[PDB]
Amino acid sequence: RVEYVKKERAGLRLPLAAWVEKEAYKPGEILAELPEPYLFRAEEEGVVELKELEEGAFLVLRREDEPVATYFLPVGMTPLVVHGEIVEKGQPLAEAKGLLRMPRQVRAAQVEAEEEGETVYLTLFLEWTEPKDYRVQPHMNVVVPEGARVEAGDKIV
Amino acid sequence: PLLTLEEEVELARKVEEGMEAIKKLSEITGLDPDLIREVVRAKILGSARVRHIPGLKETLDPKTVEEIDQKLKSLPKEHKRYLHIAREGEAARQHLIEANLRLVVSIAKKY
DNA sequence: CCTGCATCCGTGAGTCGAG
DNA sequence: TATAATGGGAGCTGTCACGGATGCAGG
Repeated sequence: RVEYVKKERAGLRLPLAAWVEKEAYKPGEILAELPEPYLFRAEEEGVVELKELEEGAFLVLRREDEPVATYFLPVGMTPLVVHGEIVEKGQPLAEAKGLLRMPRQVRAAQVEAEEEGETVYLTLFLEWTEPKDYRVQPHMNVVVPEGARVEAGDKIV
Repeated sequence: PLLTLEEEVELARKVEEGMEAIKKLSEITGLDPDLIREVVRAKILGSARVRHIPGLKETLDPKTVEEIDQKLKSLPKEHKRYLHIAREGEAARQHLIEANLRLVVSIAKKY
């Protein structure tokens, strides 16, 4: 099982009062508390790429190929869209209910917050790990030990 | 006990890579491949077995196996790797021979 | 543990002749 | 020098009596 380290940048917009203000967010730590269901709307137009994790997900919006948007969906927010779907500015991408928090897999290193109206658009720098399994036949052998860090191009088996 | 396929493959691999490592150490130190092989084997088997080999150009006493072992250990790290490779190669060889001994019985029972 | 009896193991079992 | 093969096989049976050592239950 190779856990691949990935660090990206994704925005999330929330009601201003509901947000619990913190410099950074530990995995599982409460991101906010909602008095009432809040739909998280699309701020850009394009096709949707939904990348789902063990818990929580990523919405990558794009026109042509190059991504025009990257949104992060934390725990407690149920996605309202499918993969490969057309969305326009203002239509709900997902639905957040009650208390929402960070996934146990991913951690937010730094948070850039912006005041706009009654909301705040958080720019998250997120770090997580995506696992990939490799089946080993009896005729092969593992050249790497337990918990050993490998870079790109390095031989495992 | 009898080997599982993975163990068979593993031992064979260790043996082959061990021989390759011996050729490598021969290319490095400049000694006889047979000499190096018999020194590695001497260290793997134990202190119990050291005996003059008809093939070697020199008498192999523990004194000489220690001289050669000391000339092998004093090599640079990346070169010293092949020593360990060869050692585990010989151990794997012993284990491999000892593992398949039943086959010899079942073959010789027909003769 | 020291003595005594039960048990196992090895050792023997005529000479010469003829085949 | 390359499918894979992975713990044997016959046994000799109806003598007899000894010395010495070895072992076990009993006083």
